[PDB]
Amino acid sequence: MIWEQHTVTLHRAPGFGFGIAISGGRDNPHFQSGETSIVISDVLKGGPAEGQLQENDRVAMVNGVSMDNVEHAFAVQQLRKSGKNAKITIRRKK
Repeated sequence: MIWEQHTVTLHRAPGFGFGIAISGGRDNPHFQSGETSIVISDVLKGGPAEGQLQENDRVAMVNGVSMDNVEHAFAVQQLRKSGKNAKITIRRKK
């Protein structure tokens, strides 16, 4: 089995944010298995991330900051604090 890794720079659209929601984290595992990966849980239809990220995608980094085994509030924190641009590294189970 194989994962696929690439980076995207999401361009903020005021009123819409970066157009993604995330679940997962040290304290809020998305997975039955107990895996703590921060997970792309939704992409706003036609939003800043449409056609670039997908649901159940896994987040490794946000703005050069590793999302390895972090608390959920910490990942959100990194998105919120971005500028006009949020660089996001992902891993896809495809």
